[PDB]
Amino acid sequence: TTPRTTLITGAAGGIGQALVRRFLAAGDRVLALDRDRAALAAFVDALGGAAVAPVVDDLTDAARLADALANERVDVLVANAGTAASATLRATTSASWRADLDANLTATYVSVEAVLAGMRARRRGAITIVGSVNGVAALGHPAYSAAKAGLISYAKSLAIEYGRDGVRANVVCPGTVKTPAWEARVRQNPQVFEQLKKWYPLDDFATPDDVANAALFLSSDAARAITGAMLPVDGGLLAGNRVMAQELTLESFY
Amino acid sequence: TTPRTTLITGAAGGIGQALVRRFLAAGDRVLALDRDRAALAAFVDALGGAAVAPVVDDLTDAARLADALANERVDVLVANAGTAASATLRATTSASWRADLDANLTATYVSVEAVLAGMRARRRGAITIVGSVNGVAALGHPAYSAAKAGLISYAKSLAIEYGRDGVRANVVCPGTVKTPAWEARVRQNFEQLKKWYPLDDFATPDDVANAALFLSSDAARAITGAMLPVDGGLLAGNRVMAQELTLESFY
Ligand code: NA
Repeated sequence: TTPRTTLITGAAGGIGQALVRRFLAAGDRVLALDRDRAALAAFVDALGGAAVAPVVDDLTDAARLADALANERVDVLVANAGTAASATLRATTSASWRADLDANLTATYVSVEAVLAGMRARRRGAITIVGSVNGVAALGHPAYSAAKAGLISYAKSLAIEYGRDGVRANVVCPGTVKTPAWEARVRQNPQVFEQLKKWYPLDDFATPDDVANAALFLSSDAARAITGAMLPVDGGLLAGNRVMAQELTLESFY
Repeated sequence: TTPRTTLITGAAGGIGQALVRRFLAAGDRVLALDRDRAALAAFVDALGGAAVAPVVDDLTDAARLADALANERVDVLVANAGTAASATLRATTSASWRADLDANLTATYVSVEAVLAGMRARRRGAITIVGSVNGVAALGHPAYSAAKAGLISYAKSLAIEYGRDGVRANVVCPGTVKTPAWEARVRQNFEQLKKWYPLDDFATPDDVANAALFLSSDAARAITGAMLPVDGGLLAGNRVMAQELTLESFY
């Protein structure tokens, strides 16, 4: 008789806002978590009085977060916080390597640990991690990629250990999605997006809404038998390489 | 304005019937294809006048099936036909090996080729293949498993070649499924199988159908070439071995 409660991290970012809007549309109470207080408050204002409550937290302390959530009973975690730092190993430092691991892998561990006890107590929980195709194939951003590969491992570890408690854990792996994370690259090469279309079999990129739709599905009773899964939402990117296939077959693929 | 048309193969089996019911519930006109005419007749009768039409076909002839579909505009194919013959390589013969390849891999090729040209001409199609966890990990039924691994490859080949035509191709991989036949077998005595599954329960036919429906929908319009396990966590690892390696209980 009360709304399902969903905690969504990185809520003020491009995919995060789409996640919040989609789960709100599905009838959830959404706890929108972001480290950026001003950006989060503005998004909450824009939502117009929805069933949303902001949480300002940087995902470095699970016990602090759990205490902040003491009046809530979180049924679903969408673990979406985490951005890439260095784009190549050449550009990577030990510090930026460690920082990408903390922000993209350990932040998710912290998010899970803040809500997992209640899920297990109620024998009901869905953990839906937003990963990346970079966690599966070498495409750049190497510390980020290693962290996102670790998230796939972590989802599977969660799945086998807590499935007996009715908790499911899955990873959605987006390809290129148009978010503010691309602003610097678009300013450097304004044709980056059109040059990228050739790699994608669907000749277009997933949108933030497309990612949110997959997260909603995996978080729902329509996926109650799905756990430990990696679902790419990537316009077909991980299936292969249609640009190389065209060169290999001398037939038109794109 | 007219209903989306979905072709579902192996429609009279446990998973196939759940697929037909789920897609009918979603508003589709469903073409229910099965080799067993009497089973199709019984199923159509049980559906009670829904937007369903039977197709009796054994998936050995793509042209024959395409012509049977000449007055249809199939938008979605759920390729579900195919069962396993031999349980082990010891039990397998060259003939049973080839028969499993034809029934579980080429039958899907035939099903796709019967509808793909129209999907391309209309720039709209979703191909949703029902595979198996056996196509990903070695669990027995070896020719079946090789065929099901081939289906994952075939979906990826479809995805990269026909994405430009607005056609998507994906694979749902079930583990053990609680079909009516399975329930009847279990009622004869199988609880030793639950230990392998993290969710401590098996997928139902409707669970598989829900995944097929999602992948066939606009909510998955950016998903192609994907393998989605509907397996209660079976492919994630091995919680029985994990218990022995960690000396802690996992179930
Ligand atoms: Na292939």
